[PDB]
Amino acid sequence: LLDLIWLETILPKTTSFIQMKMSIMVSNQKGLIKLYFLSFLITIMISMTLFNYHE
Amino acid sequence: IARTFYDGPEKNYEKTMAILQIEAEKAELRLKELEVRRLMRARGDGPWYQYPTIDKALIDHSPKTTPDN
Amino acid sequence: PFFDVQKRLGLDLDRWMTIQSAEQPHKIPGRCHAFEKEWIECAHGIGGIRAEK
Amino acid sequence: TMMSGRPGRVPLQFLPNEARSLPPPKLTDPRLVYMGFLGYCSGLIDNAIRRRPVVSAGLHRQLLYVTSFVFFGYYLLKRQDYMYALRDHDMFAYVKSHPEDFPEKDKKTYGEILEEFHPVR
Amino acid sequence: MLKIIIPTTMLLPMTWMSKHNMIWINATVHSLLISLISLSLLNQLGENSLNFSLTFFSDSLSAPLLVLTTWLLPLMLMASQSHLSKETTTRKKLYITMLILLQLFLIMTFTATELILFYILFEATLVPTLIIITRWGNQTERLNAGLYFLFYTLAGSLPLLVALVYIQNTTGSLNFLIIHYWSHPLSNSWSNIFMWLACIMAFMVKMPLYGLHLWLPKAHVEAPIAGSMVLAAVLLKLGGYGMMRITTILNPLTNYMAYPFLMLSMWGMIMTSSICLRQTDLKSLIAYSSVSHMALVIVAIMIQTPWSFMGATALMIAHGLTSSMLFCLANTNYERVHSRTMILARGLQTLLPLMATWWLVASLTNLALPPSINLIGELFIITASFSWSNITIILMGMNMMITALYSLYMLITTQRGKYTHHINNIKPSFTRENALMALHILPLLLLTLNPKMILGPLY
Amino acid sequence: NVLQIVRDHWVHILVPVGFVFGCYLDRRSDEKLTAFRNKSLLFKRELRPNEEVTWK
Amino acid sequence: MNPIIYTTLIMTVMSGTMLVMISSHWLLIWIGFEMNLLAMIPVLMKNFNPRATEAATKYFLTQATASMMLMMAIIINLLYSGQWTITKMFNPVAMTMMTMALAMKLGLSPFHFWVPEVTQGISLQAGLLLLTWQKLAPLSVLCQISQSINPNLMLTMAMLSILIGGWGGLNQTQLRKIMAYSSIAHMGWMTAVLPYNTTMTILNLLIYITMTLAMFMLLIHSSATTTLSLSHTWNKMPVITSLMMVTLLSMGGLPPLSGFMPKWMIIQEMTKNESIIMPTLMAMTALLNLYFYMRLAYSSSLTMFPSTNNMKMKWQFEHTKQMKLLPTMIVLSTLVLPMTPALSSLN
Amino acid sequence: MPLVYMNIIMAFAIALAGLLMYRSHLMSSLLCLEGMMLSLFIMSTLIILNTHFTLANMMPIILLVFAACEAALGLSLLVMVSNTYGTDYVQNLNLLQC
Amino acid sequence: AKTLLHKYSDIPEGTECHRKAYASTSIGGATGLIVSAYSIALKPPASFLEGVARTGRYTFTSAAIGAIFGLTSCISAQVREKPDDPLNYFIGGCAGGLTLGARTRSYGIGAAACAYMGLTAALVKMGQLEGWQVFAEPKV
Ligand SMILES: CCCCCCCCCCCCCCCCCC(=O)OC[C@H](COP(=O)([O-])OCC(O)COP(=O)([O-])OC[C@@H](COC(=O)CCCCCCCCCCCCCCCCC)OC(=O)CCCCCCCCCCCCCCCCC)OC(=O)CCCCCCCCCCCCCCCCC
Ligand SMILES: CCCCCCCCCCCCCCCCCC(=O)OC[C@H](COP(=O)([O-])OCC(O)COP(=O)([O-])OC[C@@H](COC(=O)CCCCCCCCCCCCCCCCC)OC(=O)CCCCCCCCCCCCCCCCC)OC(=O)CCCCCCCCCCCCCCCCC
Ligand SMILES: CCCCCCCCCCCCCCCCCC(=O)OC[C@H](COP(=O)([O-])OCC(O)COP(=O)([O-])OC[C@@H](COC(=O)CCCCCCCCCCCCCCCCC)OC(=O)CCCCCCCCCCCCCCCCC)OC(=O)CCCCCCCCCCCCCCCCC
Ligand SMILES: CCCCCCCCCCCCCCCCC[C@@H](O)O[C@H](CO[C@H](O)CCCCCCCCCCCCCCC)COP(=O)(O)OCC[N+](C)(C)C
Ligand SMILES: CCCCCCCCCCCCCCCCC[C@@H](O)O[C@H](CO[C@H](O)CCCCCCCCCCCCCCC)COP(=O)(O)OCC[N+](C)(C)C
Ligand SMILES: CCCCCCCC/C=C\CCCCCCCC(=O)O[C@H](COC(=O)CCCCCCC/C=C/CCCCCCCC)COP(=O)(O)OCCN
Repeated sequence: LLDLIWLETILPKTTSFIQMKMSIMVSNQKGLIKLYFLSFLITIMISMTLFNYHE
Repeated sequence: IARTFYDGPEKNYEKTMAILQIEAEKAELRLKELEVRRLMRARGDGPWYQYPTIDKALIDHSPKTTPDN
Repeated sequence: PFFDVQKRLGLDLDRWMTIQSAEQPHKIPGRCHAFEKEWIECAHGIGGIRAEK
Repeated sequence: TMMSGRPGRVPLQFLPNEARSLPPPKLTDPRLVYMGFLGYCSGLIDNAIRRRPVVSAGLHRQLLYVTSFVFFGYYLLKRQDYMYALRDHDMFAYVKSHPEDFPEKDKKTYGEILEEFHPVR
Repeated sequence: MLKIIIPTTMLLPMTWMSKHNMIWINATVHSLLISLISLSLLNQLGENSLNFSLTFFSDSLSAPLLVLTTWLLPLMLMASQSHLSKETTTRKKLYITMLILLQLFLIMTFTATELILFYILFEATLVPTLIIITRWGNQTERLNAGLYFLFYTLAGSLPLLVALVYIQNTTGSLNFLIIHYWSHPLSNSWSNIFMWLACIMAFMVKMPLYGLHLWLPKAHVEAPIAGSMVLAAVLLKLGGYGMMRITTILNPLTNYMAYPFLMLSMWGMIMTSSICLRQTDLKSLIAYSSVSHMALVIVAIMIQTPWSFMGATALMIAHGLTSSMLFCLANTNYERVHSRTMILARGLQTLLPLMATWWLVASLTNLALPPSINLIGELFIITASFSWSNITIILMGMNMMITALYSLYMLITTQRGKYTHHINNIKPSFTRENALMALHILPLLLLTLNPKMILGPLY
Repeated sequence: NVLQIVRDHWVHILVPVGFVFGCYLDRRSDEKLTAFRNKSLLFKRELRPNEEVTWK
Repeated sequence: MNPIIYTTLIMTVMSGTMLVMISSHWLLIWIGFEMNLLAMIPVLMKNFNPRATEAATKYFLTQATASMMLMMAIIINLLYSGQWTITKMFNPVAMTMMTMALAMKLGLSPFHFWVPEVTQGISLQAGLLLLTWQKLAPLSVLCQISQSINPNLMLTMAMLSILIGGWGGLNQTQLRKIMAYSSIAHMGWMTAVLPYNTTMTILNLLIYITMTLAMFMLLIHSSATTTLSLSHTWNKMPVITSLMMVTLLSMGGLPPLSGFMPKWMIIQEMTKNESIIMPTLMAMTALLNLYFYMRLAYSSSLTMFPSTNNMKMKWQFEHTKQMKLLPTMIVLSTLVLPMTPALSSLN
Repeated sequence: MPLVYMNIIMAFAIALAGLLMYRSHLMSSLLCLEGMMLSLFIMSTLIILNTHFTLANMMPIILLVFAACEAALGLSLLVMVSNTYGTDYVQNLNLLQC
Repeated sequence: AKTLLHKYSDIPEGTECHRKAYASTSIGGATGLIVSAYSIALKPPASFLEGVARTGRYTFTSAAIGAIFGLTSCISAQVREKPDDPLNYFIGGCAGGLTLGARTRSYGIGAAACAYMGLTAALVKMGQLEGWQVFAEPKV
């Protein structure tokens, strides 16, 4: 219960699961430049109204 | 065994004092260098952190076809 | 980063065009030539940090 | 940043004239010996990659590797020492010219300072 | 102390230039000579260290560890040359190179005089061990074992690097002597609490603490015999050495901080000693034994009394020797029967008598029989804990009972009863194996003859 | 007989030569820390009329 | 392609980079970037196929948009101060525009999307060029104007780059995409220390370039573009795989290897400031890069994968053209940590 | 700042957004790029004309030259894409997805 | 922008739980709206209504998380008479994590979010008290 299940679950298995989920989310892109440049526009708009306003 | 392989305690004692002096000097020098870096970056009056400005040798001091320059 | 080849060789590849107070053809002056020369002279040699204040 | 702009500095010198007033690194300097070791390792890896007897294939090219690494390392060490000497010179001059920012505090003995005692129990 | 460091770097090319059938002989002979040379570090002073140069120094805490490392290399060479018989000469030289590099990094680690160099070598030890485990292991779990071993260590040790550079930026130095002489109390702050955690957690992971101890059974079970020997004997003691060194700066913060770690160490002492009672795998049983003993060492280091530190040093040395011997004994049976299940080969005392008495003496030293150094260290820690709190004796007492229980259970299961009928390939013990067992066990008794050599600087 | 046995067992001198070199390097290292030789408040001693250094 | 034309194009790329580095005028730096892009586009398309055309098109579009933003930032700076010299960047809006333009030229997150696709679509030589030489000019410009750089934006993009490189690299089987994601993470490490000390940025740049050159040259020596094609190399070139494994460990950042030195210096420089949390997160995130480097090392050197029968014929032939400096790059990429203080010759 | 400067900067922003948003044909994106060049040229010329800087009168010429270089580069790439697929649709440029 | 964070921080820790909850839900709504924008940009929803549905879902989840966090932290601070203590922020963070787990309808997500959000909020409070800087200004 403690070694083979819960101590495994908390530190290493949770870490592996979270990193795998984030890797799947980040990497799996459609490959289309339309979506990429839409993201670029969103990023530019955010930078201008956030970091820039507070000089 | 002591004569063939080892030395007296004076040698280790005085080597320890020499080493301690070197390390203490290095520590105070590191702290002083950090303080000097902070001061020069804050003020800009030191040799360090001197960002370039425009050279005044580029200015043309000649009559400019208009008296008011 | 910045390799100052011009300063080393004394070449003037692009410095002629950087400021308004620098040898325009036919001695035609910029609109703010006097202000720019005053700023450059005051600014010169003290470094960027000191210069702003 | 900090050392990029300094008064009286030639752009691409790599070794200013004022650096010759410093003691040159000895030819038996341990850092030079490590550079020669790096050259020997490069020669051995060159032999192994090209499928040649690693220790004995090319002696002239291994010698060239070792001497090239030592040759570059000597000037690298000279420039390293020069820049560290400049750092110390500038720091000492700045300390001397700004006395109010680096004041010598009063010397206290451990018989006078009261340090709190934390028992271990 | 380059008179020890340079002969190992010379072991390297001597191995790489030896002819194909003389590598083991040359390595063993010259490693034994190097250990004989390193034995001269035991002439320690009583008030300060042996400050050799600006970068290396030695006191009576690191000298026994250095001697243990230099002595352990020839034992690993002897144990390795059986399962590498079919191996090509180049990869045999590569294996010996891995062992030599591990020794060199360990030797420089125990004597590095400032914290950053110690950290660099402390983590450099990870590469040869990982290569050994994941290249010369036998089963398919060696890859995952190596991954666990690497990442558990690095996750706890990177914050140590951040804390070390912060400490040097604040105080100006990290040389141990300057750190000790210029030490100042830590305030009760959240920043100080997290700096304490960053300084302590790497060594907790290395010990290992009961919680973060999972990497250890995987690493020690999947590793080849020399890898297991070096992991159990020396590599676990890096955390103890690091704590005994880094703790001077931490106080007085340790008093209210050490509570969760003390509780984890004691209850996990009980838990991991209970686990050994139901272990069907021999190597896992020895690994969990190591976990419980190192939990005892963690308690000793945390409570920070002179008797605690003496007991911790004695226990570290004794456990290194005992665990190495136990792993070698298990590996002999493994090479006999090609399985690690405890109940497969039974009644081995009938067929291997001298190996049976080696098993008996190893089990006796494991359960801390007097007047072995194992019990000297354990009893010093127990007395220190009783001074810390009189209720610790219950937990300490329970642990002693379970330790004797599983040690004698392992001995009875493997050695006594009747031999399994089907196995007929149990050959008589070789001279190499008996010599290896003797070279583990004789130093333990010779050390209990003169116990002040492994009692640390507080002696 | 000497030639082949030497070419076979020249590797057995690397570790002893390494130890000798390490001893020499230790001597060279500790002759650089003489800034307090015969200057300690605890061991400051009058030099005998024939020697020149209290320790090497 | 004709060798003369290829040499001319490579020298035009290099001359554009040098023009960016040696110019004191904003217009000349812009011209250097444009010349670099103009000569760089055909090199990606040297071996013609639909994938190379896709990579060239995506790279061209991204770099052209970045050039647009860079010229707009220059013009706004000129409007608010009649200065053409690359300096403190007197206007903050122009500074934000310039920072995003240069970050998108570099591939820093959230502008990182183009890099994996372009690296995968081109050959290994063009990938080497793209991931080593094409980072110098934007980083030089960023170094020159680091005084006016905004810490909040630059550090955000650097942390995003480290996180995204680490995460995206975990999912990759192709080697070129792995190298691209590692490039993104290293770019983040480089730009995190930029507002504090540009010498550390240059040091990380040099170490990363050495390691990247070694890794691409090893992947070209053993003609492998996928994980399983590299799993075959041990049966033909075991020494190459061993050197690759040591180089991978160095790339991961484990001491006493060369790779550890740049992160060690950056962390020290950041902690000379207050800056405690961010280096901790950076190290814990570089753990991901180490993980997928170790996955590659497991597949290529520490285990032996099944081979094919036709490898026996390859056993009889030597590597025809040997790339020079491969041995030197490996040595500099592994055994250079003891020479760490020599970084003082960089400021 | 005058109001014509607002109009020119808004033109630049509109062209940048138009480039960022992709519909179908690649040609339209190149049109947006060339519009961004046009706006940059007009802004530079107005600033250069307003404060009498004589020596920068040539930089709009160089700007147009390198604008034409970008236009030629984009047209060559569009030719090759259309030859591969028969249309200049950006939806086809998705091979590097996997 | 950061004006939302000032309107959150200008309110004293243990006073006006309604205003603090409003500021917290504004911050949550802004974060969820940004996440929705990026998700729509990178992963199209195949129809306008499905896109607005995804945007509303993400924004509502984030706003509820923020509102619960702010309300719980303020109430805990004032009833216990112990401001300047990270335990209130930990309680608020676990409440927000439970809210997220309920929104996703999963017990495991709920427990993980409790633990991690509570730890993050406690660390943020400790950084506010001590003065830790996420983005330190260059000072050397
Ligand atoms: C800190 C202190 C110092 C340490 C520094 C670091 C280590 C030393 C320097 C390292 C670099 C130097 C050499 C590199 C190139 C060598 C490559 C090689 O393969 O060597 C083959 C070669 C033998 O081959 P051969 O004789 O030609 O014929 C057999 C075939 O070639 C056989 O060919 P093959 O095709 O059959 O080979 C196949 C094999 C071949 O695979 C390999 O051999 C591995 C190659 C090593 C990788 C090196 C990468 C760069 C170095 C980084 C080191 C990292 C150190 C940090 C710790 C982390 C460890 C990774 O691959 C495999 O089988 C797969 C095994 C997978 C294992 C994975 C682990 C590999 C990486 C471990 C590296 C650790 C360092 C090793 C150093 C020595 C290794 C030879 O080895 C040698 O003979 C050279 C050894 C050194 C010579 C010195 C002798 C000089 C004179 C002696 C006297 C000294 C002074 C005298 C004066 C005194 C007065 C009297
Ligand atoms: C100097 C530096 C500054 C430079 C930058 C300056 C920029 C400003 C000037 C720009 C002037 C515009 C002039 C021309 C623009 C060119 C447009 C174009 O070429 O269209 C191509 C593009 C491609 O279309 P297509 O390929 O030909 O047709 C196929 C279908 O479109 C697609 O096929 P499908 O039907 O199968 O797909 C499903 C459906 C899916 O449809 C959807 O999913 C969209 C539904 C999203 C719901 C929006 C949220 C609703 C509630 C929010 C409430 C806000 C706060 C209230 C309180 C909280 C409430 C809880 O369609 C979509 O996927 C479209 C999604 C993309 C939406 C538009 C992207 C804009 C940015 C991303 C916004 C994301 C919204 C999330 C929330 C954002 C924050 C509020 O057209 C579109 O994307 C459709 C809409 C275009 C019309 C409007 C364009 C104007 C937007 C300009 C910037 C936005 C405002 C900036 C103002 C800044 C202040 C000054
Ligand atoms: C370092 C050394 C070693 C340490 C490591 C080992 C120990 C730590 C790790 C192990 C425990 C941690 C695991 C976390 C929870 C895992 C849940 C999970 O994985 O979700 C997926 C999993 C399955 O996924 P699913 O498909 O979504 O659910 C389908 C179900 O199978 C279908 O289920 P159903 O339909 O049949 O019924 C579901 C429903 C119905 O519930 C049930 O079915 C049965 C009732 C279960 C929970 C209700 C409590 C009743 C018993 C407690 C009585 C007092 C206990 C003693 C405390 C006083 C001490 C004197 O559940 C509920 O509604 C329960 C709501 C939660 C209320 C409980 C509040 C407890 C707070 C703690 C207070 C005390 C703290 C200690 C202080 C001591 C100071 C001296 O969910 C579950 O089945 C578990 C739900 C029940 C929660 C159990 C957690 C309570 C244990 C204490 C946790 C505190 C430890 C960590 C602190 C931080 C946590 C916030
Ligand atoms: C793994 C290590 C990678 C090393 C990369 C290649 C190693 C060889 C380097 C090639 C040597 C030739 C380069 C220059 C020689 C003459 C040109 C001379 O003018 O350079 C001057 C000075 O020389 C160079 O600047 C320094 C080159 C030294 C490179 C070695 C340092 C490596 C970092 C530490 C790792 C240890 C490496 C040990 C050896 C392998 C430039 O001065 P300056 O115009 O004012 O600089 C402008 C840019 N600044 C101010 C921002 C810096
Ligand atoms: C699997 C094994 C893992 C290893 C386990 C390591 C354990 C590390 C725990 C460290 C123990 C001490 C940390 C906190 C110090 C004080 C304890 C806490 O209760 O503080 C109280 C304060 O009350 C509240 O508890 C404050 C803290 C609230 C936030 C903490 C909740 C964290 C939840 C536990 C998560 C589990 C840890 C593992 C994470 C992965 C004390 O009141 P006060 O005297 O005024 O403050 C003293 C500190 N001062 C002086 C600097 C201010
Ligand atoms: C096998 C897995 C083990 C993983 C353990 C790793 C975590 C170790 C514990 C925390 C490590 C990070 C500590 C940060 C480095 C210490 C430096 C320091 O203490 O200096 C403090 C800085 O203190 C901090 O900033 C600490 C910030 C912590 C952020 C990192 C979050 C890590 C996770 C936190 C909770 C988990 C830690 C314990 C988990 C134990 C393992 C289970 C003072 O700096 P100033 O800003 O100048 O403040 C005083 C001047 N006004």
